[PDB]
Amino acid sequence: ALKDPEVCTDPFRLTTHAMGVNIYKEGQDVVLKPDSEYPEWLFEMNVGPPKKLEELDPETREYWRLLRKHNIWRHNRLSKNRKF
Amino acid sequence: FKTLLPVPTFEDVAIPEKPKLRFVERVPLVPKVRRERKNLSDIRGPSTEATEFTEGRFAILALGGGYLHWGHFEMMRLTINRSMDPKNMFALWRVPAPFKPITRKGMGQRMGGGKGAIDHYVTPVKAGRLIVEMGGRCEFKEVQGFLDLVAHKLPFPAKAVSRETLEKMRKDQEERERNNQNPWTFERIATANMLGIRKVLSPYDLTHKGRYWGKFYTPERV
Amino acid sequence: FREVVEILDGKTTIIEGRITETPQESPNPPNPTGQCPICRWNLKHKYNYEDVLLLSQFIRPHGGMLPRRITGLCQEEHLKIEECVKMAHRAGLLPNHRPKLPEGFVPKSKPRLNRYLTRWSPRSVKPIYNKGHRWNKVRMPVGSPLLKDNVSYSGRPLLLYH
Amino acid sequence: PTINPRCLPPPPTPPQEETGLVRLLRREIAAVFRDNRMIAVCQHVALSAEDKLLLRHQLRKHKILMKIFPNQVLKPFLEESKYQNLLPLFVGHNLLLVSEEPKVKEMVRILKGIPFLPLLGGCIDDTILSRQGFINYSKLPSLALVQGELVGGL
Amino acid sequence: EALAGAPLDNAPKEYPPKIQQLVQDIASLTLLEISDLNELLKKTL
Amino acid sequence: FKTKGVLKKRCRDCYLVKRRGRWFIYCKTNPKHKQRQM
Amino acid sequence: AAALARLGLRAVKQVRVQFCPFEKNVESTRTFLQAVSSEKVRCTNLNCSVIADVRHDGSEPCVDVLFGDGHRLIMRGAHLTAQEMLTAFASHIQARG
Amino acid sequence: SGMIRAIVRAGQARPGPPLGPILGQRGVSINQFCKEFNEKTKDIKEGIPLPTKIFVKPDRTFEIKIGQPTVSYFLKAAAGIEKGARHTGKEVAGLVTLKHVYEIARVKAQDDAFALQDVPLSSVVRSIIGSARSLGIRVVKDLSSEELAAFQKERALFLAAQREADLAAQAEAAKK
RNA sequence: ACCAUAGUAGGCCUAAAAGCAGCCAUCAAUUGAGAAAGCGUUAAAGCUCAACAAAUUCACCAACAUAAUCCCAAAAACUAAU
Ligand code: FES
Ligand SMILES: [K+]
Ligand SMILES: [K+]
Ligand SMILES: [Mg+2]
Ligand SMILES: [Mg+2]
Ligand SMILES: [Mg+2]
Ligand SMILES: [Mg+2]
Ligand SMILES: [Zn+2]
Repeated sequence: ALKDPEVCTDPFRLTTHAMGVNIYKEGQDVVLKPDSEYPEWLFEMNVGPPKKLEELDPETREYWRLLRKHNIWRHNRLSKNRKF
Repeated sequence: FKTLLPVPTFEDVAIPEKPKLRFVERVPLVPKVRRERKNLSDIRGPSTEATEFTEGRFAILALGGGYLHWGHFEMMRLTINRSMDPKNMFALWRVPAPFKPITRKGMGQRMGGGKGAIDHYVTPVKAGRLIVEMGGRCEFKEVQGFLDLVAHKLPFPAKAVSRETLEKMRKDQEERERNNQNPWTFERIATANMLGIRKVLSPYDLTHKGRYWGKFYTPERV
Repeated sequence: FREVVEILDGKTTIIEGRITETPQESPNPPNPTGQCPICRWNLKHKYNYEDVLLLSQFIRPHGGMLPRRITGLCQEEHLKIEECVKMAHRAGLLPNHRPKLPEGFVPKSKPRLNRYLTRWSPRSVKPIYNKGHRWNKVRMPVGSPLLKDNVSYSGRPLLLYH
Repeated sequence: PTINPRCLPPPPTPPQEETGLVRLLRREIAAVFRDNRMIAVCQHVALSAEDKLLLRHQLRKHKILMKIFPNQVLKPFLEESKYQNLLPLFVGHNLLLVSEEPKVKEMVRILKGIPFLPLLGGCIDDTILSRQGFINYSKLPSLALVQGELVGGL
Repeated sequence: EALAGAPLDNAPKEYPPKIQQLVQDIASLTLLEISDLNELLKKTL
Repeated sequence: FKTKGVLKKRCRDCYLVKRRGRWFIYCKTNPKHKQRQM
Repeated sequence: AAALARLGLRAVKQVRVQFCPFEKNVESTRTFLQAVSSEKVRCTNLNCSVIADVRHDGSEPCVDVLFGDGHRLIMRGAHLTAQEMLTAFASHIQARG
Repeated sequence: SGMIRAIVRAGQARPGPPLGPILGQRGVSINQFCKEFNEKTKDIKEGIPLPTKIFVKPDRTFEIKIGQPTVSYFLKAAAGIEKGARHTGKEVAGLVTLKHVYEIARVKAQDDAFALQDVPLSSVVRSIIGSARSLGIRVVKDLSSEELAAFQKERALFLAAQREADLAAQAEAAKK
């Protein structure tokens, strides 16, 4: 019985307006501003797959951030033989 | 604060199709209608077949000798299949299906008459022969956990070993043999026939070097 | 050495620690390049349960033994010292290192049975009712295997099991 | 062996190599001690996760940030630096407060709002102060007011 | 180099020597230089 | 108790202790974990 | 800290800690302060005020407690260790309650 | 006495599951929630999920605070798809530009989870992208109407293939 | 020892699947913390373990019941041993 409200299917409006952003009944669709006015840092993030271990740099926290994550993965696998 | 040690990476390992252990038949397809003598030299002495890894990185090393029949194959197959991850682990048999017939004469009858009827089939295993070889993209610590359970239930004493561990116990059986501070060793006395000891020793003791007695293999004897 | 003093003065409790002067190590050891105290004074493989003057420097005032971290002994020697102290207490030596209990000394018991070189504890050994013949003989342990590396002037190995 | 190797003097000490993570913390400590004018030390206290996050938000209102550094890479760095006199404050658990354009009137008020968050000390513009010195510095006027009254006295 | 010893309020008696020498330097100037010093300070501050 | 050959900890609160010349597995939360070496 | 939470700190009225952080024999007092000021210990009586007095030349690291019965436990921790201070605090709670 | 994490449609608190057995177990009637929460928000469309925090007090009273909607509904509405991808990674559920993710960041920047930490704008957008990694929607640098339109037709054909395949699968299970 | 907070009931799935039937992915806030290592719940909640800091003796492994007329030399850890 509980379902999400109907969404827009017009390609022209979806590519120019984000329908899901406006959640107020009294609100309106926020018109797309030119991409030049957009900050340059939103066109710099890793859109594709996440960085591997080698693409990072040892003199950067990103390498240690990912290496910390890998240590937890290694410790979790070795703990599969817990009898407790 | 501690040290972030690097983690091993396993990306060059390819998992073959059907990684679980293959089913083994209770009796070979063509039965042996001729009953042969119970050779016991197939257990005595060191193994010459299947003493090295082929594809995997972990295996069960047979320290002693013994016979494996269809019951032990079921125990090895069922335990490994339900305890490993098929996506990351693949296992391979290192012993053939049971082929040597074992004879059991009827209950309660006088000696004589001849060899009885064929009861079951066994697989002879010597000392130092790998039984089940497993490989994959996982470390040895977790593979060792559920392999010692299988190795404990085998007839002959056995251990769960890997590529690095097996070489270390072979590189220490030579260092312990090179630095021995005892002038007299079984190899020197037996071969040279000192004290007329050949009357007590067996002709196979020249090759065994005193490390093998019957089907029992003591690795601490130099 | 530091001691703790607790005082009750009219519903007020005061707890303070006072430092007492501590005897220091002797100035000149025969082997200055040693690591642990035992082998620094050439006492390696040369002490036994009788050497009270040595075992009385690695024990607490109430019979306990100091931790290996404080003393600095190596693990191999620390276990040997621990074994000797246990054997010394059971042997009857070190009489001033027992705790004081005024209520318990009055009810005397059966007189103490003199003993020495007791490996186990008196309350944890069961009589050997079925000893056995010479081909399977239950031998009563004497001393500890940790002290089999001591120097033997006679040259005969020490008989630990008899 | 004639003499057990344990009793023999230890072998020459192998040279430990500092990794990237250790060297990363070395320059961050150097950076946070270089471009920042106010460095306030504090005794870190185990608080509620909601309360700890609330403290971060409140300090954000006055541009005050807080960072935590392990003593393994901080004590050797401060020993060789010009702030060696803060070493007694960095023996146990610790917390570091960082601010630009220092102003402790809005910082002490937050600290006094929680009675169990001690303010050990710190260095303000290459000058080491105690808690009382921080309190006196808090009641002290700003540069404009003090300098404006300086010409009045002269 | 090294930093200061962080004197306390229990026995606060030692003022910085840099202030003391500045007082002597200021006091070692004539009233004409007082006006010059004041005017420069007023212009800057 | 349960006279057993090899002692294993069934839960993380079991603590080994050697009394009367034998090792005993004593547990506080679950008394059923009490084991005794033979 | 975990020991104090299980023992019911609700019978403690007021705790104050006076120490000089710039001294050498105040490490023990710091550890005692962090244990009694932990989140678990705090959530036992929402009336108890923990005071962390900080001085420089006081030269007397001390801890003062007042129990519900009305006794005054004051221990000057300069040579005592953190374990000794906490254990004494724990012992008085059971007796005075 | 505790905290309750419940997602309720705007002004659609039903006197039943999942609100009934959960909120009523602590000792709070639903008719109280039929007036408080429903009147709490009246300018928000019903059917849009809203993660709400309920703090039940020892006197059986309660407090309600409303946060921003979930990321799942935002990106599904941004991509115009009714549900997420069944197999994430194998298939792409929806295609959106960087404007949708960036614009969502401001809406969620005022959420109590992110606003309290005063996270920068770059913090929120990465979380939305990370959420889209598991949601099946691929972020696109920039696209136009026809590029999006082509994806819709391809998605419909694959959806229709799975829609009818599921119908056959259910029939196979029942008959066998 | 000490210590636990973000998106977020991730998608799918199911009567309900909130780290914890299964499928799929395994990104991401914070100096710090795994779309989860274990327990638990109908589902949640909750406890614990990895990561913060603190801090630094050492810690792979080695446990196995009993017979019948009455146990069975006595006893002993150092005075010099090819
Ligand atoms: S280190 Fe030489 S005897 Fe202890
Ligand atoms: K066996
Ligand atoms: K699940
Ligand atoms: Mg991360
Ligand atoms: Mg932990
Ligand atoms: Mg029995
Ligand atoms: Mg007799
Ligand atoms: Zn237990």
